[PDB]
Amino acid sequence: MFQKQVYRQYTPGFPGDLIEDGPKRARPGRIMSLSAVNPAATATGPNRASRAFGYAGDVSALGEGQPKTIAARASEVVIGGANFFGVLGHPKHYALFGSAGDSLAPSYDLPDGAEGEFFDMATGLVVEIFNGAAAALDLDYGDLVAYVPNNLATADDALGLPAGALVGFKTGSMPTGLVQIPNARIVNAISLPAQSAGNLVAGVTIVQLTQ
Amino acid sequence: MFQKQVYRQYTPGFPGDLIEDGPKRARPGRIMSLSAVNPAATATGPNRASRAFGYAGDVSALGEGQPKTIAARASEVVIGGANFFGVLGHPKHYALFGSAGDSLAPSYDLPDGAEGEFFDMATGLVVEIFNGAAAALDLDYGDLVAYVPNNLATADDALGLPAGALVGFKTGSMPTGLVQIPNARIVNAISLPAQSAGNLVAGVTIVQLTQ
Amino acid sequence: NFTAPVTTPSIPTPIQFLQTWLPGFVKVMTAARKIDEIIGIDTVGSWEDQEIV
Repeated sequence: MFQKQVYRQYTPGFPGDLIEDGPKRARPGRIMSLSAVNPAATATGPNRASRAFGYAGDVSALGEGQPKTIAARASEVVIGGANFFGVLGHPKHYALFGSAGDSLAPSYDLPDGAEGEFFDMATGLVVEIFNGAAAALDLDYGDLVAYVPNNLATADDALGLPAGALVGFKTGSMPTGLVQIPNARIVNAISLPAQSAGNLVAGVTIVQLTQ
Repeated sequence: MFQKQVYRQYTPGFPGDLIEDGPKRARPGRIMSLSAVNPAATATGPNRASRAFGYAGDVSALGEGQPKTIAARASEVVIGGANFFGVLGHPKHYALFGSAGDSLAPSYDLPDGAEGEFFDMATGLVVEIFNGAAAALDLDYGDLVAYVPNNLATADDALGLPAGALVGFKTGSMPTGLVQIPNARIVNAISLPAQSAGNLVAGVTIVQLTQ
Repeated sequence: NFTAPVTTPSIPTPIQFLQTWLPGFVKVMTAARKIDEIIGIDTVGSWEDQEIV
């Protein structure tokens, strides 16, 4: 648990944290359970920080009868649905809850119905990027980013990519079934090794310019 | 050259200076010489201010042994470029550095290996604009802009143009070989005379909305 | 068989010295404003107003 080896320098940052200061836009939202999707989800995954989220429906009605009171403006989201809403972030805002076994355990996900922060514009954000080609890749400054859809077909997803994982790609070639995030760039440059089904490398964390 | 004429009012501003305050994004970088470009540069020019720059590579490794020290995040750029990395500005930040014939001479050039500030988002930026097609052009409020690449073909570059000059064009018609800066508008109307090879009119200073 | 010099030959004296700088700066002239000299000025209204009657 404690430190066992000393490194030369500290890490630049942690996923889901703002790393540059500038213009930014964010909105709150409530998370739908993935099983609540009507046509069923071909790709599944937990509500993990630094994943793209999609708009689901308006939940400002706040009532069960014919007359209702619009008390506040609220939106509700799903883990990987279309109609991109934002990217989860700001891990320091939430509570730990531990894990299923015992408390005081490392946890980086969120339960269903929790309130989260979703970024639509950000000068710099630390996120996790996956590889969608099963080959060695380097991203460089100008590459684009896309995220796995909720209903990505199994034929189009040979690898076991999660529901809302972020994927980087070159401006020329893009995976067939992914959904692109407009006006998004990969400011930092890293390299990724070869991938295979059941052996997905997590992908080194990167910095993103969402809008 | 001393004031030989008295006017009723001062000039609105100078190229490379911010003219309006608002949302803004800028990053630092280091300059690469054109000689280091592997496929050789067909279009050449100096590292002049108020001109586009392109991404070259990452120089954050800072070491040669097995354990490296990544103590900073840095990037390096080229004057022509194909991966857009903002526009050089803020002349008050730098120094004269002297000129070939004699020092203490007016110039916007910057030596190789120097550090500059490149703007990606700017509410108002005074720049030096050029004209294409060697014909009289009127820009008006809402035209677009593009910049010359390093690898522009000599067939598409009949008029001798600098490596990273900014060129404005109408929505319908654009010169054959150019790279368009996304989401940029002229904002300030301007008129430019007819041109010829070797006698290109420098244009007039103009406000810009980079993003 | 000249011995290779350690330092590259060059003109010794830099141009920063042997220079003389005049004391001050010169500013652009622009035009004159003489509207007040003709009819004067009267502070009668208030900012954030619209009309005078």
